[PDB]
Amino acid sequence: MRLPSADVYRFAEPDSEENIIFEENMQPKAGIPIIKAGTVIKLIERLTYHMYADPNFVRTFLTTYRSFCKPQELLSLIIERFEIPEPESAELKRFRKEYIQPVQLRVLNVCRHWVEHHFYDFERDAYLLQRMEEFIGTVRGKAMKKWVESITKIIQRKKIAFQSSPPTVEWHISRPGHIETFDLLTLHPIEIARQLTLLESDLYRAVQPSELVGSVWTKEDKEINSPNLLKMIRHTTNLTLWFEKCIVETENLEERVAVVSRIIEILQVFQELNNFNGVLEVVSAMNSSPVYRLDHTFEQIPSRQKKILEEAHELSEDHYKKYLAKLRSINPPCVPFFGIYLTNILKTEEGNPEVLKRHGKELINFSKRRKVAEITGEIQQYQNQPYCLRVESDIKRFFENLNPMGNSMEKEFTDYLFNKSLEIEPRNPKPLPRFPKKYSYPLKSPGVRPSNPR
Amino acid sequence: HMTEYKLVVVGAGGVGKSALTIQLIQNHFVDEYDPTIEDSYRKQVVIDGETCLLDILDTAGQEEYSAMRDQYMRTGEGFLCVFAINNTKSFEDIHQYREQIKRVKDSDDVPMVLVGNKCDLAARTVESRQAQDLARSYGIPYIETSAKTRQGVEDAFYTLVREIRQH
Ligand SMILES: *[C@@H]1CC(=O)N(CC)C1=O
Repeated sequence: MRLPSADVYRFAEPDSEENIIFEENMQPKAGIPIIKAGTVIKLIERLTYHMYADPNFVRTFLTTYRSFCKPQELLSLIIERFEIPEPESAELKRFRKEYIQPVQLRVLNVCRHWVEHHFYDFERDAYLLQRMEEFIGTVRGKAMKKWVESITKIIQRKKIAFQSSPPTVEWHISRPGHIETFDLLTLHPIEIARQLTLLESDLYRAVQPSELVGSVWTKEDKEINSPNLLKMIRHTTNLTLWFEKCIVETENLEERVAVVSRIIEILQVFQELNNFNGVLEVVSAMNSSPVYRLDHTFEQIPSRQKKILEEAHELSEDHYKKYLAKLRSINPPCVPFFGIYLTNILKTEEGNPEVLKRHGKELINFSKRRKVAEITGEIQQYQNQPYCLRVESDIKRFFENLNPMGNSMEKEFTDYLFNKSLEIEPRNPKPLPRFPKKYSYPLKSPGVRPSNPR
Repeated sequence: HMTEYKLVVVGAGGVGKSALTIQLIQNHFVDEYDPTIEDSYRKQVVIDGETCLLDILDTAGQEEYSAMRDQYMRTGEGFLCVFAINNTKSFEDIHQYREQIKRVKDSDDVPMVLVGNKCDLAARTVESRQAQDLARSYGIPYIETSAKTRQGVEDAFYTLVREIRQH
């Protein structure tokens, strides 16, 4: 098939080792080659290829392109790709049907996927949307009309911004509506875990790939670019610190044993719910410097609860080897531990070059971007399925407003927890003091089995 | 069975600290890294004629999970406390990282190395004398490395292993 001159149409330039390179394998399900690297012209040609549609490449590209191409520049490139001149008969009719119509259709599909899945580019740059609406308004053809109309309907929707019965809400000492008595030992341990799981699942689900691609949560504008991720992490830290505070502020040994034991029961329930964020919140508190050293407390914990904690701790051993296997074997709904994804995205981005060189020419390293999009894709697979649990508004609010640090800075609060630890269980050979009881209600747990049949 | 050393990288986020371990683990002519595999954090090496396995924990990206630092730190026998030579705040953060490690390990004498990392062409703000004086106040070695050239990377890790062997 005869194409126009590269002097009048940049995308007609033939493939070479200096402008596009591939991986040895093919896309598993489609039998399409895997692009390793190329110039932006070549990536844009393959993003809107005449021979076949490439939905994986479109998805990966639109998720990661901003590291090598600005939104404004990408729009210009796809507009340029669409405006195909005919070469300088049966050859022209073939070119119209086998090159122009397929390429034009592919750029409309890119526009559609762009506005549908990455509308934040348009929210952040009103002029980008002006150029998109204008471009789309100039598209003529009965073949294109249907796709054009759909893009317009998505833009208007984006501008204007299912199960059976859940289990019964569990109550212990605090009664419904008595928020003033709510605390670690007064709320039912099953319901603490459920409401934290609901909160933590919503926080996980709100994190978008725009908060992760480019390692933006580690950069100076992290508060602007990754607000949902940072909120999720800050809640997690907050709960770990609250668990540690509950423990070290219970000076009486018997009551502290009851506190630690209740936290291990919350952990057991997190494991039942596949709330791995919750599991690791607890494990982190138990391995903290102030808690870890409380041997007199851990000696009195029932053997079964010691074993529950040990198994949870083992999930993190050997660079999360057991956690990673268990998450692969799960079974949504679940709340994954986000930190592993963060480390994998950062090390993928920092550990691989942005550009590859071939015959003295710079090619965008697309495989690096593919690896990041695979991680973000794995995050997204766990964000679709909700939990079949009822929200309890007051318990929810109690966990949202927890603030164990108060007005203190991190070091100050952390030193205070450690000094409380040394006070309640002095460093050997100092004798173990006794302390008065602080809880006027019973310490006995109701256990982690529901109270009524579902 | 050859000796295995569990090393932990600690330091401020946002300043390219991950380059230290990545450069160590990747073959010197392989500009490539996949953190999602076991080989990504383990390396068999020979130090002073004795073959050993280095297991390196670098949680770069997880700095906001500040209540998980003790958990991660307690897995290590030896520590690389890393700062960026172009970021004074990262250097000023070292003191509290070292205090946490000592508290976690319950020891005033933990095998540790101070590492100053040069990872871009931004101006140096931490002079080698400032870092040498800090390392001497703690009684630990100071190693400077480059992310661009791999200079000092091996020396940083091998020095830590010598600190563990001589503990
Ligand atoms: C070296 C120092 C710095 O701030 N960076 C960016 C993350 C480096 O790579």
